[PDB]
Amino acid sequence: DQAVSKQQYADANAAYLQSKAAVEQARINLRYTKVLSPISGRIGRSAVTEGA
Amino acid sequence: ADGLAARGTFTEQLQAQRDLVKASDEYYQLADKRYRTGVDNYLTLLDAQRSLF
Repeated sequence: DQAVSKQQYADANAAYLQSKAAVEQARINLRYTKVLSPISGRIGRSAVTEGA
Repeated sequence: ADGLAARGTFTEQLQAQRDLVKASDEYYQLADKRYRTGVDNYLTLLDAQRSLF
């Protein structure tokens, strides 16, 4: 409807993608918890235990 | 005598108001340039048309 500008939509879309990138940072930083296996194979000892 | 006074100084009012209309017209032209470029929204162009009218 051109009730807003193109610039005050462009910076809002930029802030949308920046906040999406910050949520992606938080999601990978939560995926770093519950540590996933890097490669498939045979596992050794649990050198750390529960609570340590 | 009052009509001679009006003919003596209404030119220096009509030229001033015509310069005001020309200045507001080129103000609206610059606001339309800002709008068609995309910097300001349509409501500021409507404010420019309000002032020009």
